[PDB]
Amino acid sequence: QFNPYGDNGGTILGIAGEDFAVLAGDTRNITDYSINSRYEPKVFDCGDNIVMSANGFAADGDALVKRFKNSVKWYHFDHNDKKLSINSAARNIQHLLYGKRFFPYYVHTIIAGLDEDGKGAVYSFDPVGSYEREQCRAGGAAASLIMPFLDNQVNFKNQYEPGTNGKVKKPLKYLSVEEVIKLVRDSFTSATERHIQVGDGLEILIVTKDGVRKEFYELKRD
Amino acid sequence: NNYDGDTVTFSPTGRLFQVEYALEAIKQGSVTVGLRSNTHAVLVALKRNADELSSYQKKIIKCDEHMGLSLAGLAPDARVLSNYLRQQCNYSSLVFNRKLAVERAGHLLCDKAQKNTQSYGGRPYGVGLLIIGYDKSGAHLLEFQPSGNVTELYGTAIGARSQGAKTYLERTLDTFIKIDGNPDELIKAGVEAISQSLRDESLTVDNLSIAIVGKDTPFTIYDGEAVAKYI
Amino acid sequence: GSRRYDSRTTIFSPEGRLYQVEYALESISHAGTAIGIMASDGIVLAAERKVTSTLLEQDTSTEKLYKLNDKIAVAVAGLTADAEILINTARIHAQNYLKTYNEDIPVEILVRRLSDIKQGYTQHGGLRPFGVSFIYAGYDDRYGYQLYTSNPSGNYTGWKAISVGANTSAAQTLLQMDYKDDMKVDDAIELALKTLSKTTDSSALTYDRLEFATIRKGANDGEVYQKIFKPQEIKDILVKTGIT
Amino acid sequence: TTTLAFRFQGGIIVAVDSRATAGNWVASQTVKKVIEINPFLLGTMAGCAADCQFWETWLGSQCRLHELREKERISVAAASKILSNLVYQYKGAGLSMGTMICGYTRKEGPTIYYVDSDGTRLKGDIFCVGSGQTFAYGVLDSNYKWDLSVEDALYLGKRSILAAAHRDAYSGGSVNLYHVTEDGWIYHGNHDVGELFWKVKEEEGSFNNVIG
Amino acid sequence: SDPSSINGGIVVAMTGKDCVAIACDLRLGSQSLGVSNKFEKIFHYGHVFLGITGLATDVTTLNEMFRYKTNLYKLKEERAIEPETFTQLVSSSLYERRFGPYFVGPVVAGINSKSGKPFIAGFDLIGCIDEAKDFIVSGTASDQLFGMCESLYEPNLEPEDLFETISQALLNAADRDALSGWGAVVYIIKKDEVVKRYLKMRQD
Amino acid sequence: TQQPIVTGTSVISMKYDNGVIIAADNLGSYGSLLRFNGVERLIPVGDNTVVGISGDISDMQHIERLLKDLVTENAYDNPLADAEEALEPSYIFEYLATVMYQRRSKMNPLWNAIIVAGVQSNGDQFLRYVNLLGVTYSSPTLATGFGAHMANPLLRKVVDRESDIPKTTVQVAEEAIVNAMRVLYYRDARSSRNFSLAIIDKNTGLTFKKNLQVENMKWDFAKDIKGYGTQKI
Amino acid sequence: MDIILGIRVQDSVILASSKAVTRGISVLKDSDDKTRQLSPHTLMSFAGEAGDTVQFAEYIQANIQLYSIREDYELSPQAVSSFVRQELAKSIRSRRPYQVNVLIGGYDKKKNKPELYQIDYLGTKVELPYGAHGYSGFYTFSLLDHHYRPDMTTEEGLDLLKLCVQELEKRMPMDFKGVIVKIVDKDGIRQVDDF
Amino acid sequence: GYDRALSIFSPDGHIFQVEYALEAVKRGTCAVGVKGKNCVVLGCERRSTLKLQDTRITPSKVSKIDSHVVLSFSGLNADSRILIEKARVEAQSHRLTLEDPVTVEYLTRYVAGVQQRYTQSGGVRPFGVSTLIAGFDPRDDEPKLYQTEPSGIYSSWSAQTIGRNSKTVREFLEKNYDRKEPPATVEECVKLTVRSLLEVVQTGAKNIEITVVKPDSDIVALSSEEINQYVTQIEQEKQE
Amino acid sequence: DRGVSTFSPEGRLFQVEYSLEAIKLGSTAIGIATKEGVVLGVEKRATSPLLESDSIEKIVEIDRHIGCAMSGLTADARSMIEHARTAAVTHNLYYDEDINVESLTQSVCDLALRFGELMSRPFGVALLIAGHDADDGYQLFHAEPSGTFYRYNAKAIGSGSEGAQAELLNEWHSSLTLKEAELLVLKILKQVMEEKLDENNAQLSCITKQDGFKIYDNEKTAELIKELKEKEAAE
Ligand SMILES: [Mg+2]
Ligand SMILES: [Mg+2]
Ligand SMILES: [Mg+2]
Repeated sequence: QFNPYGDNGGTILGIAGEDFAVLAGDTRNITDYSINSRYEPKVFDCGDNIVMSANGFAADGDALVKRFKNSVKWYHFDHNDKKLSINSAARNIQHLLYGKRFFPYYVHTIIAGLDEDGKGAVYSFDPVGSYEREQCRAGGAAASLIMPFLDNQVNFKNQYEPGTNGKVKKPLKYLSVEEVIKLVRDSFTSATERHIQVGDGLEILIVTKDGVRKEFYELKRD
Repeated sequence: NNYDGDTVTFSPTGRLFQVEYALEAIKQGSVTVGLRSNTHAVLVALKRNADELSSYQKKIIKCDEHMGLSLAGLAPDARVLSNYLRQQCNYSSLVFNRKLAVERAGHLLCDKAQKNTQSYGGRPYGVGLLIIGYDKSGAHLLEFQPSGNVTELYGTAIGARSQGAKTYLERTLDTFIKIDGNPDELIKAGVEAISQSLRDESLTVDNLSIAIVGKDTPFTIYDGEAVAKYI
Repeated sequence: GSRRYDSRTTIFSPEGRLYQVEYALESISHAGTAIGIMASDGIVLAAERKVTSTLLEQDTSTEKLYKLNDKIAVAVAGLTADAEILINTARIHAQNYLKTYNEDIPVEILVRRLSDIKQGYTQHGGLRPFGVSFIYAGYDDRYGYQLYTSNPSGNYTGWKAISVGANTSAAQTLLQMDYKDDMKVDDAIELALKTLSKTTDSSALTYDRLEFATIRKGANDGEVYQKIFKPQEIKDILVKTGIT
Repeated sequence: TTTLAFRFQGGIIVAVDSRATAGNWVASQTVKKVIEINPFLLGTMAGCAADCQFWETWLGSQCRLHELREKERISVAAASKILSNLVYQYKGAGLSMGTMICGYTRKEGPTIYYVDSDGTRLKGDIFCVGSGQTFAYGVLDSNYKWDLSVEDALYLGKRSILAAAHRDAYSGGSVNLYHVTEDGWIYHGNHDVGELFWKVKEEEGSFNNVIG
Repeated sequence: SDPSSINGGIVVAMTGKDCVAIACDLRLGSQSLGVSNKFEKIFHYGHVFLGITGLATDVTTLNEMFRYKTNLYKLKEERAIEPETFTQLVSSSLYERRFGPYFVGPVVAGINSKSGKPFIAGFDLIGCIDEAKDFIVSGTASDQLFGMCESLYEPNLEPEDLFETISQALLNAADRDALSGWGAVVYIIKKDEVVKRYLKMRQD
Repeated sequence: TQQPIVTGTSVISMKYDNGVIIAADNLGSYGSLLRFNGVERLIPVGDNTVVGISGDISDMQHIERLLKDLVTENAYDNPLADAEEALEPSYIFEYLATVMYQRRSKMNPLWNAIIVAGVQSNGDQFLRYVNLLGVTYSSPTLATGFGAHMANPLLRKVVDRESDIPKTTVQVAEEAIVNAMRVLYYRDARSSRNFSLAIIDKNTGLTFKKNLQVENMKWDFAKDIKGYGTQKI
Repeated sequence: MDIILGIRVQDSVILASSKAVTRGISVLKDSDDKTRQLSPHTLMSFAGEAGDTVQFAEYIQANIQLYSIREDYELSPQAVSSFVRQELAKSIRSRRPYQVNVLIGGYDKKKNKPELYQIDYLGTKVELPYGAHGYSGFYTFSLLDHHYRPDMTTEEGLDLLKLCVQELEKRMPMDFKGVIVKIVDKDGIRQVDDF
Repeated sequence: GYDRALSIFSPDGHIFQVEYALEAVKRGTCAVGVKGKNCVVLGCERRSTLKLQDTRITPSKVSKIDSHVVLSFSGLNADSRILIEKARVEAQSHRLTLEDPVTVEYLTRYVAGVQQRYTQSGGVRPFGVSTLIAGFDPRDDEPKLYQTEPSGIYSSWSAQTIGRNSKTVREFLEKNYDRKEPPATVEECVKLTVRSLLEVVQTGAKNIEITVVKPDSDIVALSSEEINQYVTQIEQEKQE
Repeated sequence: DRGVSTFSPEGRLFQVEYSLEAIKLGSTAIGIATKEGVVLGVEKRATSPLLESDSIEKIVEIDRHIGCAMSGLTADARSMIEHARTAAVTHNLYYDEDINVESLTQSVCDLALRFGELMSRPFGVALLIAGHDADDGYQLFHAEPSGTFYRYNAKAIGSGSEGAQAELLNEWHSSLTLKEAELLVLKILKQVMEEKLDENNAQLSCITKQDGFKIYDNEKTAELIKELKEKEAAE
């Protein structure tokens, strides 16, 4: 019997800063125990200061990104080159996903950018279109390895102030882009050690008011 | 006369009057100019207002990053045809990862307009279009008539009093074709061309509409104070 | 194209009349006269066949009176072929209702249905209307004995006595003169035949030029019987009423 | 998941947990399970999150069109039925929804309709839906009165979700409270269950089984 | 689960000398549960009789369908339908649902009004006609009826003798079927008189 | 939904400094039966592209006809059909990838794994993969089926990353490809000795080699192997 | 839904229907009215699959109300029951059938007779002196077979109905949370608010 | 399908098919609507050119759309049935989905919408019908009276008349109807309605129909004798 | 006869030009755009005193940030309004935002030329669409049955339009307050109306960023009429 779905592995991570946002993802593409590509970009600049990644089944992921990029193009045509806000893009993607509610895009989608107040924004989707604005979200193969670490090191969960013994929480101080990138790199380095589908390379897209910037880092190739 | 009741009827001399009447709507429309060099292609359009309280009707429509047109005649028909061009440009990019050639875009517009001239119930399009673009064979300028006739040109003009601008471009042919790597001078030539079609009125800041596409220039439209530089 | 040849059958005149309906009514005015008379103990349907021949097989012939079901019958004035199209549709409607509710269709519901079909041809479709006027004679347990008429417009009305076809003006005046509310079927039979005898364009009214029917509760006890008269039976009732 | 809604003297209380799971894996602790259909109407999320989000947002659009056309606030009865009739069209296709459509109008008063993906539409005073519904019902049933104050009713809804969040493995994270009045709903904050549990334990004396 | 044995019931028809007989039980059930003891399975359209066994909703539906069709037949033909003609109508109507059939076992019985010849016929759920000279059986106790009819039946029985034969065939067949019984009716049909008799039987 | 009947095995390919190489054997298997021995599975499109196809052969022949029709269609009303507006490898790939994904979305796939190898107008190497699911990816080396498991490891030893491409000559690349085809012949039960090889170079254009054979095979060591453990004779 | 009972006495029809609505694990409601008034002298109770029950009942109600307005006339209970049967008989061969069983209790004003019709989701119609759907009949019919008389008063019918409900409450495993009882007679439909 | 544009603009900006539909309304028997303080009365003319009519079964001029709303009309009788059927179906559809009966304005808006649709749809002619729609909104005691016409425009009226000689009876209503003090009782409202028809009708015998609609679905049609008593009292006051 | 989609020898669509004549017979509607808001006003023009004038609905809400006034065959406007409302709500559903006033207007105007032998004829009504969005601020558009829409600082449509437009030519400036615009609409409506202007035969409305679209009460308008009378008597 024909199975229309597949699993191309991969792991992605989106973090929203105070005035920036990052969307990172490994560059490895796989089927079963084989490597298809050590560098196959998974995070895309979709225009209007929006970055996107649809992780899971790569054919559905490419189709969804392609359709959304197209939606941005037609938004400009239809609405006098108006900039598509991150919240408007999120609602639009819900409809793209839910349109195939009974034959879903087998992907976990994350987008990142800035909201209309210039603050960092990340949105997370399930395969059928349910979405939420989030501060921190890992997706894909090693999401279960990364998110607990992020709860601890970004939101300071289970961390209290020394001497108080659990009475006073560690205060949630804002992180810089350099600080966030360290956590992203350490997240993927750790994931690469313990997850076989994670490795080869790490590509990070950083979004600020100045635009979209890229950073690339090598990961272990075993 | 007896043969102008619909588009499905030839006259005894082999004319299609409904198509000719559709052509007449273009002549009533406001003047717009098109011209190109080897690096850039320019559209200049005189926008028309209803009165002093009203806005000036937009004349130029973007079809893709590398293509767009200006209109003269029925504006809703231009919207239908430009929408079709947007879709065809888009189909080419999505399916073939290929920017639609300007010449092929002209062929598609011809065929779409033709179907409305041979069938009962329909009507011809009542608008003329000047399509500019930059593709793999350089800069291009097309003139579309709702008869279906599409023509590739160095320069042209359509609308009321377009004959003055067309004669000017016919004189200046050898000069403006050589304006390579200088967008401002090519626009100047277009603004000077469209000036040969003005009577009583002159080019003001909300009157003038300019578009340009070229080698390292996406199709962009200039309106308002962005064209004061050229007035 | 095709527009050139379109008569536009469903348009108003400047006076707000439907051309085709009016012209169809003009056609019906030349059809043989049909009369319906409602009495307390039944209904009479009488109708004149149009200028016949001696070689016409009368006993197997039917052009005026039709059975829709066991309780409802119609008299036709106009194009017979048009009438049979509508009659068959009415017969099906009656059976659809009987299947759905397990009860015989009330007379008015059948009449309204046919009248709505006629109406449709005057408002949409661009087709000519049916050149038919019906007299409906029927019985149900709600209103008892009922007479209706419908015409090409799809308008229908209820009557105690009514005529359609030729010389309706003269016929209606004669009916209006001699009709009374406490009248019985046997009296109504006589009135119908007398009215036709006076309004006819023929020299004399004979059995071979008539179709006749009665709907009576003269069916043994609590039920209704339809009687489509035979040629000999029409001849007898003509002698009985003293017309021949 | 644990969601509840109950009618009382001061309107409606809506209380939900915040946890979303995929098997044993806790996908989120910050899920919004109350859908703000419009300023006057609320809907709860249970079943498929997308089905609830999508169709209750769509419902808001239908309610907006209604009041534009009819120049009058839509009734909770009519709003709930638009949703139930819609999901009934899809019956058999695989939608999964368990929601409470909550509102407060002039003609109806405070009204709650349980709407469900197999076509069910029930009007009622107290509803509880989700994997932790039984735990919440226990606290609700034993403490509910029509003449509760807004303050006590808000606490009751908060305490009932806490009861579920403690015992039900698939409920937790935080508690979201809403109070629905005739002039619209009022949000009463997000309450971390971790902090709330200890606070309630101390102040109330409950959960003596748990060491703190 | 099997649609033809949810409700239960039986019909049997026989020929005699210048007569025919058709009989049925009165039971309707929901498997083990007895629901009605007045569910007659024999209908008539003029002088043509139709018995129908099987799924009760289809029995009712088909009766309404053949009433519909025979009523229109009469209006157009200006005469009542005959047994032979009606048999073809039943077969046609059943086969038109070949891939979504009515779960029934019809039986036709009657005397041709012109020839005076007795006529019976049976069908399967999709229209195959069984035109037997002797007898036709249908229902959840059809095996039992075949056994009774095959031994009790003899040709050219007079009306009052045929009544006893068909009554005893039905009764004893029904008493060996859990889903049949709860009363019985027998029609004795002659060219211009029809008698209908309700039988006394055990109510278990 | 179907099942493949007549099938073709591995297609292998890699990039080198001035272009790309692609290869595939000439067998059409019918299950375990090596039915058809003269099947060309490398199909050139113009002078800049070669499409290598594995999987169902009936679907391959259909795709072959689509590509043939694509060339015809591109030439229509196109004065620059043999110049600036000629078909690019990227155009051909995107078209196929669109078709493959559309077909899988109708639950009626073209049961294939395809590699499009070519050189673009600007001289850039093109090498990308697409299969029956519409899944696409690019890499310095690409291979389908068994080739993915056995050829890629060998080819990746020559070009392990992007920076190795300019250092790799056509002689070294072809040598690596030919060795890989020998290894597949040793180890793939649905392979044949006969194969085709195509080179698309930005300078020398398209070189299409037919009727190649696997040679320099090692078998002599088999004579010493006796029994399955204890046998001495 | 669960238990729906019906009994036709001398001058009225009495319908009893359970109040419980259970969604798997929990009893969500204990005051549910499983009935719709189709016309002033015709009542229909229903039980079956969730959603389909109310959808079907309200659809029938709308149709009968439409007929009543169009003709300015109330259809007989027999006519209504035939309409309902056809809808269910149509439904059983649909893409997704209505899984709904109904009892139709009506007072015929023409004949001055109460009438009770039992129709299951297949479109199986029977007129009965008393009826039920599901397992309700298994517990109650032996009592009804014993005590029922055609000349019973409404009060005697209610007493026999109480005995039936008591037997159900004793031997049925499910808690159906009591029954709502409604009476249909010449004066229309009314609910017995203490049962 | 037949797609011909029958309703089109003329050089002077008129749609003649819609205007000719109004001429059909002008020919129709007179209908009048008057709303009191706590009721609405619909009066209708019956032309006495047709006697030997069976009044039991003949289609009545006032039709119930629901238990709380009624519709009367002037123009083509057959056309009106199609509008009445649609309105009745929509009334039940509204109850089914909104769980509340239609408001009089909603029902009017629907019927008017159907009429408009038939003025710019291909292959159809406009309805030769104007309607008066009257009743009370659910749980409301404010009287409602609306009018529609072939073009599809509709509006609310304190009192209105349509059909033949409606110019005359509107003249009467405009001078006799006071807005500050509408007919305070059923009697006064019926009297004013019968008076308005007597300006046009001929004999006050079987030529006048009267239907009274009160709040909470209280609708009743007056009989010949009841109306005859109004006719008698009006002329006896007039002899002065 | 002749096609519904036929061109005249001058290059104009007969049916579109004829529908424009129907609009000239319509009651007057006026719009004035300011930096504080856009005002919309209409002549009700009741055909009889027994007609309850508050049931005349010629000013209509499309969304909270967009209003609309009509002139001509007003029955034709209902499907246009329905479409506009649906388009406004649908865009909010798809994009979680307000739709641009121009985009809404363009969507309405797309219906206009969808006639032939689709609907059988053009619309016989013109619309003044007024609204606010964050990108282009307060806007007023004139939507015609030709499918063309012009943006206006001020515009009058209907029977008294050319006299009103000449008046708007003289009176409008870029510094008008909302109050000044309200009085100006009332002044010009009073000038072109047959009957004497009051709160029952004329209606005002406005759209502001803060409060959105609002139809004015008859009591509120009556005060503005009294304020108008006094300031005209002031010189
Ligand atoms: Mg490894
Ligand atoms: Mg037995
Ligand atoms: Mg037993």
